[PDB]
Amino acid sequence: KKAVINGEQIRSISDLHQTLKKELALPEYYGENLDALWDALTGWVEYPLVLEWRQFEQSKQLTGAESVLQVFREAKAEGADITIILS
Amino acid sequence: VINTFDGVADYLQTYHKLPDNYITKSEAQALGWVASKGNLADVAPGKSIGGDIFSNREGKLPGKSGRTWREADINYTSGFRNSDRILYSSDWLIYKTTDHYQTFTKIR
Repeated sequence: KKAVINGEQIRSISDLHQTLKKELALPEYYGENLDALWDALTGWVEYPLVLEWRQFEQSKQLTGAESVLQVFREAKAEGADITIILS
Repeated sequence: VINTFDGVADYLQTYHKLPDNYITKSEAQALGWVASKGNLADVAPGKSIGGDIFSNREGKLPGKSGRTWREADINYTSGFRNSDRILYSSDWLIYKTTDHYQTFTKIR
């Protein structure tokens, strides 16, 4: 399971959630909020997972991006097998 | 099987703990739960995920110094997880969400 974020194509926080929804094969009821993201990383998503996040900074501008990244890191801290590549 | 908003909400307020059909995410995994397989009822028949800390990341539930939140799945029987959750505080405030944490309603 590999998920790619093209940071330069993210024009809003909704864009980010929409990409995540597709890239992680999230549930159709996906809440598009940080609590919904946490729930999915810990009780939905398939592992091992590789998150490749390109142009992080552009996406940061546009959203946000940092809060979302932070959820991925806590999920990993807690043991989920997530590789994060920041290009 | 107590897994409805009111049955679990009443249970929490009466016994200050979740009903016996609940297990944490770590516990479940311990029995062989693989969220992407949707095999919880195969590995722990009659169980539902519940009891993990709820970090209230969007700050939608009321905070207070000393107050911690936890959550539990509601209306689950088998297969993949749904979008219903019960949220309960350490001082017994109870909220529910039916939309994957976009909105909450105070119920106790």
